[PDB]
Amino acid sequence: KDIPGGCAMPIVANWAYSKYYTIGSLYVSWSDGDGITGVPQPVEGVSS
Amino acid sequence: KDIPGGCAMPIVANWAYSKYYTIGSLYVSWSDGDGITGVPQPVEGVSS
Repeated sequence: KDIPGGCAMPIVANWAYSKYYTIGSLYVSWSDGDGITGVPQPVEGVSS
Repeated sequence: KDIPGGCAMPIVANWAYSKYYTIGSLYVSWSDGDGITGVPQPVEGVSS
């Protein structure tokens, strides 16, 4: 749902790249920090 | 409640500075002007 003072993103659909219809999607707000970090590799565990 | 084209502020709660949970609060929008002015002193009246 909506988050106060936060960015949002839209998902849209195309019919042969001729119709564009958006949908309210992904309200996201964020604080900056060094603790959280996105990792591309899906596997995460006790490994070397 | 929300005000169109206006800033908003969040109130949050902390459990021993370990959990942060915000609440949609104080939608405020404003025009600039010289009439209204915030005064720190609570007492306001006919005084010198």
